[PDB]
Amino acid sequence: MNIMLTLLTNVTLASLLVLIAFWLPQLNAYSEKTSPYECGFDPMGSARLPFSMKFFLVAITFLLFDLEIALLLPLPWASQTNNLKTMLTMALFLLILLAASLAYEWTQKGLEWAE
Amino acid sequence: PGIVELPTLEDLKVQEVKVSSSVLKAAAHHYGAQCDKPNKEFMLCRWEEKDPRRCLEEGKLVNQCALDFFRQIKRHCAEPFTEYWTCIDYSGLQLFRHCRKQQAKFDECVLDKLGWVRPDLGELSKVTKVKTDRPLPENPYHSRARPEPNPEAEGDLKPAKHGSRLFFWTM
Amino acid sequence: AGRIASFLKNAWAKEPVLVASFAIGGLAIILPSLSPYTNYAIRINRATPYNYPVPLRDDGNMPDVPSHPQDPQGPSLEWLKNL
Amino acid sequence: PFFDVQKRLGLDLDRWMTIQSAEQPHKIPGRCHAFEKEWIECAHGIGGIRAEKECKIEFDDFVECLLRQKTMKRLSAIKRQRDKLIKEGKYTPPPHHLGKEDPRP
Amino acid sequence: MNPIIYTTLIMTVMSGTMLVMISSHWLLIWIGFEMNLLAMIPVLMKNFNPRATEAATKYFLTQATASMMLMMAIIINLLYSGQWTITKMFNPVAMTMMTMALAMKLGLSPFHFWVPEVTQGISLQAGLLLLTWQKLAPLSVLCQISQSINPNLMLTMAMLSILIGGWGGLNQTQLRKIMAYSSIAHMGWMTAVLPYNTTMTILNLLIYITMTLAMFMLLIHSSATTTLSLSHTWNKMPVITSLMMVTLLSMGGLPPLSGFMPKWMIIQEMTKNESIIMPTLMAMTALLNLYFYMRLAYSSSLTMFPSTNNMKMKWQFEHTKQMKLLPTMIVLSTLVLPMTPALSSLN
Amino acid sequence: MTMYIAFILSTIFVIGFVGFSSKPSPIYGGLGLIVSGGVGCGIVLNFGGSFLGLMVFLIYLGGMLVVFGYTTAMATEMYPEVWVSNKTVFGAFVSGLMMEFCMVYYALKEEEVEIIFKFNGLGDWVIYDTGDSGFFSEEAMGIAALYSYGTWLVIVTGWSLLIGVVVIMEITRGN
Amino acid sequence: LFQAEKDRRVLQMLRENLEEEAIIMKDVPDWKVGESVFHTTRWVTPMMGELYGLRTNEEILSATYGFIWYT
Amino acid sequence: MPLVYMNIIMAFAIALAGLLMYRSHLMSSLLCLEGMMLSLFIMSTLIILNTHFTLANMMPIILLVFAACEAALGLSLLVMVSNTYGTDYVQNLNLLQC
Amino acid sequence: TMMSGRPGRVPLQFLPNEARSLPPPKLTDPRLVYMGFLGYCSGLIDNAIRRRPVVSAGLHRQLLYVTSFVFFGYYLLKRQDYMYALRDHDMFAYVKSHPEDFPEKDKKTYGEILEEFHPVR
Ligand SMILES: CCCCCCCCCCCCCCCCCC(=O)OC[C@H](COP(=O)([O-])OCC(O)COP(=O)([O-])OC[C@@H](COC(=O)CCCCCCCCCCCCCCCCC)OC(=O)CCCCCCCCCCCCCCCCC)OC(=O)CCCCCCCCCCCCCCCCC
Ligand SMILES: CCCCCCCCCCCCCCCCC[C@@H](O)O[C@H](CO[C@H](O)CCCCCCCCCCCCCCC)COP(=O)(O)OCC[N+](C)(C)C
Ligand SMILES: CCCCCCCCCCCCCCCCC[C@@H](O)O[C@H](CO[C@H](O)CCCCCCCCCCCCCCC)COP(=O)(O)OCC[N+](C)(C)C
Ligand SMILES: CCCCCCCCCCCCCCCCC[C@@H](O)O[C@H](CO[C@H](O)CCCCCCCCCCCCCCC)COP(=O)(O)OCC[N+](C)(C)C
Ligand SMILES: CCCCCCCC/C=C\CCCCCCCC(=O)O[C@H](COC(=O)CCCCCCC/C=C/CCCCCCCC)COP(=O)(O)OCCN
Repeated sequence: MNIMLTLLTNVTLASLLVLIAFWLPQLNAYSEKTSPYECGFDPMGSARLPFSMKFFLVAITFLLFDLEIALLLPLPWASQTNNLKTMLTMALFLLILLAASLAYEWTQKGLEWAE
Repeated sequence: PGIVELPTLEDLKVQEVKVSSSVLKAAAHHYGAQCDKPNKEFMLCRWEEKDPRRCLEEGKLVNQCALDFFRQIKRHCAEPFTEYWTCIDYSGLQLFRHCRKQQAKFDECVLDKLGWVRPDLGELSKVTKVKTDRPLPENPYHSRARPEPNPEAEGDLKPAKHGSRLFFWTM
Repeated sequence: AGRIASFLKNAWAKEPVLVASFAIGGLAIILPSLSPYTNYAIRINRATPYNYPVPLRDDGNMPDVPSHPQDPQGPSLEWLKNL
Repeated sequence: PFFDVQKRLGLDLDRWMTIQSAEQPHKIPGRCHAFEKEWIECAHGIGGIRAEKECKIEFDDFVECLLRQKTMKRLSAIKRQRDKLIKEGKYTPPPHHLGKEDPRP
Repeated sequence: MNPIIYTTLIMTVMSGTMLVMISSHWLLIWIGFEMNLLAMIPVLMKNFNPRATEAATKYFLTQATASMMLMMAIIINLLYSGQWTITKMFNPVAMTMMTMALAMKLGLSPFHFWVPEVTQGISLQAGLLLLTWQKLAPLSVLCQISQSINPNLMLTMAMLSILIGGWGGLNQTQLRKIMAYSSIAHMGWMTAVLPYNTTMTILNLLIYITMTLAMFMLLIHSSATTTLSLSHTWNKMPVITSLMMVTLLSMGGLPPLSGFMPKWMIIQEMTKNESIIMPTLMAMTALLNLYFYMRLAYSSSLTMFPSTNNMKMKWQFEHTKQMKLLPTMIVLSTLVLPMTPALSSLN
Repeated sequence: MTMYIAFILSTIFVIGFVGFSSKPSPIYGGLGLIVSGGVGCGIVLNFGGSFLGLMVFLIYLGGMLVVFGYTTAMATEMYPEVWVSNKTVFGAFVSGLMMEFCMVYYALKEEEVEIIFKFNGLGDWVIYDTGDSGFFSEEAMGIAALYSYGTWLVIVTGWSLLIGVVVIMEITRGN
Repeated sequence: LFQAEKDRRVLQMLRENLEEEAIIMKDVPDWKVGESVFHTTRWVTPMMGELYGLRTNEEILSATYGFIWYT
Repeated sequence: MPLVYMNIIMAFAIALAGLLMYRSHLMSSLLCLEGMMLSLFIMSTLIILNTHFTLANMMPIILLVFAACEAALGLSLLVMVSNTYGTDYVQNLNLLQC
Repeated sequence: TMMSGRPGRVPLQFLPNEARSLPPPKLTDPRLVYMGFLGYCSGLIDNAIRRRPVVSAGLHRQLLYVTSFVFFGYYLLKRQDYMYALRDHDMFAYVKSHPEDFPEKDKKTYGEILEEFHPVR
């Protein structure tokens, strides 16, 4: 309830700021002023053309490493279990495999960007 | 299928313990030390019947014993207890840690006036025995009669008559 | 045992971060099995009363079950107060 | 097809999680624990074919606890009749159903 | 690919299948399927080319959609009964969703389209794996829940699979597509008897796997992927072509060969029920599979096609690495009909 | 029928699914799925699953960042399509919207079966539990039990993650 | 003490609902007042739709989203 | 059954149809797959939250983990397809026609 | 299906303890001889595929083929016989325990039954 009111207040304040910024000043837009910005001249191609991604392999690994966070965040609560020896074995197992996966991608030159 | 039987309102009338949660938390340790027997009888009733309708008298006894406990506190010293529960009421988590002096004064009063000893750590959490005349319920789950199982596999194994008996095979 | 010294020397000269990481991870793996305080941690976890202790029906054959919380029977937490 | 390695070795690889009445942490019970245990007990050992017809009552109670179709329909019927009667104007609900009651601890 | 990584991937595929077979929990069976797919995708792409990438992509999309449907069926079954155990499948809508999910994992018609394309786009080793080992887990799950299976839907899909496999196989010149269509028809034969007797399903599965292993191993021994490349084999390995012809006859289902036994048992089991029309249609449709098997046998063993001059150089070299169990698979794929009553050790 | 908050959140969930279901460019499909993830987080917050909602929101935010990178790299065109820039996309969008509105109307007005069985509505507050117990939270204890009860799940999941890293390496190797 | 008070409060709300629906539904010809929807006769915990069903929307929301929204 | 369950199931059906229908870019199909994961997660969480089953609170976590595994697999395949053809168009994946 | 679930059955036994109360198949059983023939055929096909003298190339490996097939066949036959014995045992017990479903009908002689006659002409 209060978080909804807070979010609404923040979004409304930002929107009113945009509205003020767009309706208070004197607008004079003509074709040359709104043209795309290159440093001095006109662009050759488009900004919508494909832009090659040299770290594409690290990005996919980020998805798999991100989900290893969902497995480790309940660890503060798991420390309150009675049988700590099986919990600590499983928590360390979950991090050794995460370390071994990082080591594997490192040694196979997976962490290097495409040249 | 069937009518749910509910108690009448006059069966649900008792004198209420109308002190706030801070007063209750300030009193909790001594209250558990003194009012243990009715509370344990009520909770044994509660986990043995699995029905709020079958343990109303035990709950009324719980209320009565708690009211007498608070009456004793009110009769012998109310000032140190008021200070203690004012502490407890101020903090948002009702932490015991935030005044041990007022708790000390309350403990001294209840010890040198009523002879009450505050329970130590690990005592109120013990599982205790309770002696009741209430008969153990025969079937609290209201279970039906379980269906009769398949009888058994009895006898000695003998070779199949004329073997497999599949089409032309003779074994 | 002689070449491993030179291997560790080279690693410490070139990759101190990896050496530190492996030493810390190995210590974290092995030390808990050699500690006498992990049993204390387990028993502390076991002594936290999250749930209500349901009383037992008295049948007359329970010499080790208390009749009252302040009775001498039952578990003791004096080891925790001094810990 | 199904190789029951767990039953052979007594392992419990995944049986701990199959039913609501099986050893939850901190003894937290399911919403329909009693219905499920009644159905399982009645159902146990008679086989699947016999169980559907014979224990149909326990399973029906368990499903009613899980999804609460009958209770919702009964409550909706009572509410609709009450709405019709107050639109007709001959019911005048008591103060304790309009937030004007005396609460109890 | 590194041999260690390849072995790890193959063992991960096998461990996913075993996890599907040994699990009593629906979530664990789903995890087994997902692990199987995850390790299976690279194996199809072991030899890299655009066709292998296409096959991997199509297989991934089909299996991912099937996994979606399977998880949705599991969740609906949980909603209508708080049960996680693989059993009678208390809800019928969830049961229909599960049946279509598993059928599309298997390749049963009308979901059969992915199989010919994926088999053609990969090598013969990956095709062997796909057409033999990847059928065990869905069939195991289908066997476990055959009591709640709907006869009208399953039998419709089985008859459709038999018809479509028979018809599509007639048009094919490539060997991998022929094997895929025969796989679809055999899948239909397996799933037709599933609501009646799962022992017959397992028997047909074992016989089909033996014949398929023999046929792929023969096609790998003689490195042939088309009809005319196999037409050359008689000039280098006549014994291989003769064994292939006998294996093809067995695949067709003509007695006294091993292939005849599974259909014979399925027909008997269906006629123990009323079920008279459908086995008749199934046999008359398996005639098509026999026809294109015979076309292959004509092109490869019963006639001698023209050869090339460079075969004289191949005449001087031996087959370097010999696959083990090829002799055993051929014998089990042809001369096992007299041991038919031994199917009682399957229930 | 009490402030309709769960209803509104679920309706926005379906609207976002229709938005990205239309396939009116990856950049806007990612926006739609982000909105759906946020409103789903809210939906499961309203039922007491705060940890699960927050975590799924976080996971999908990361995934959508990766998808945005990949869309600018390999799934872009000269004129990316928005929901009103193409007849097929707009038609699918409005069809999904009208289907959602139609099923909502035929559910609120009448209790008639759509696919599985007819529902009631009545506000999803009716089916709650009255549960007065616990100084902990049930969801957090259940999730934390992944290390004490779910050893087998941890083993299979960790193996799958390591295998997935190896698999992406092998697939994108190339050659 | 809290357990006893909760039992009494729930039972009183259920009795009030019983009397109220007995008055409301007595016009209906074949309505069994107080009929259970379960075959079993053991006690079944209420659903909050059976307790706060006849009450105001403020109380319904305080019972449903009261603790969740209190931050 | 509540009405929020209708909304979640309709979301799943919409995502399934969106996946089934293919336009041009492969990326959009992977978006539909991930949406189907999102809907399955929400449905599982709601059912699991409603009936107090404590031990199944972890299965949505595993569901998300294997969802990420599928997403990574699809992204790797899309990388390779785009490298082969320069676009992620499904029209190019037609070599196995013949 | 039918035999998958039965009371008192060990999952992966392949040969329960109650199977030892059955007569073992003779070593000269014709099915065992056929299994040995299958082993011999496998050995001959192995010789022919590898381009070796089919009848005489490897005697030790052919012997291993034959004995392996016989060895597997013996236990296969034991399990086959055990399962058929279980089938007959269960069927007889079910017939005995349900008399009203399997009643012994009255014995009629062909002098009393009236069969219609169809001439051939
Ligand atoms: C029911 C009753 C029993 C019947 C059971 C079934 C039949 C018997 C078992 C079948 C399996 C056994 C053998 C299979 C492997 C053999 C392969 C082979 O090529 O053999 C070559 C080999 C001769 O080669 P070699 O001496 O090394 O040097 C010449 C070069 O190798 C020459 O090499 P190459 O490169 O010049 O060869 C080229 C040739 C090579 O092509 C072939 O040879 C065809 C291979 C046969 C296919 C087998 C597939 C699996 C078996 C299925 C049988 C189906 C039966 C059901 C009815 C349907 C018929 C298909 O290919 C062609 O020229 C194209 C011709 C296309 C014709 C298409 C028809 C072929 C399929 C017909 C199969 C029917 C069964 C034949 C059985 C015997 C065949 C050798 O033949 C033999 O010497 C073995 C014959 C049997 C030996 C038994 C002798 C034991 C001791 C005798 C005494 C008995 C007991 C003593 C005690 C008594 C007290 C005193
Ligand atoms: C930061 C968060 C808190 C903010 C709290 C205060 C909120 C401030 C409200 C936001 C607007 C402030 C902008 C300041 C100047 C107003 C600009 C605009 O809104 O007014 C006119 C908008 O009016 C329309 O243009 C023409 C008016 C005809 C329509 C009638 C108004 C609709 C209501 C019906 C009549 C009632 C009149 C008021 C009596 C109640 C100008 O429009 P336009 O010329 O394009 O743009 C040029 C603006 N310049 C000149 C300043 C550069
Ligand atoms: C028998 C032949 C096996 C051959 C196949 C091997 C392949 C699988 C690998 C090993 C089998 C895993 C079985 C483990 C099942 C877990 C259950 C059992 O082991 O007990 C657990 C014992 O815990 C141990 O930690 C088991 C795990 C130790 C093994 C570490 C993982 C290494 C496995 C290798 C595969 C992983 C892939 C990556 C390689 C590093 C928990 O005991 P406990 O806590 O009292 O009881 C909990 C129930 N409570 C709540 C009522 C108390
Ligand atoms: C052409 C024929 C193809 C044959 C295929 C390969 C032949 C060799 C088979 C390999 C033998 C080892 C397998 C198992 C040995 C020990 C393991 C033991 O535990 O298995 C038990 C029993 O062993 C196997 O189940 C039976 C294997 C017997 C295979 C031979 C039968 C072939 C069919 C008839 C064709 C004639 C073949 C003649 C020989 C070539 C399992 O019991 P259960 O857990 O309860 O079964 C669960 C699944 N069920 C109930 C649905 C069946
Ligand atoms: C038993 C503990 C297990 C868990 C603890 C570890 C947790 C986290 C640590 C592991 C994370 C991943 C490991 C990454 C492996 C990297 C392998 C590699 O190839 O790195 C080498 C660099 O490192 C090496 O040379 C190989 C290993 C070097 C040392 C690594 C550790 C060796 C052992 C150290 C400690 C031994 C045991 C503890 C005793 C300490 C002494 C007191 C290549 O360098 P680049 O950056 O690619 O080159 C770019 C610059 N031109």
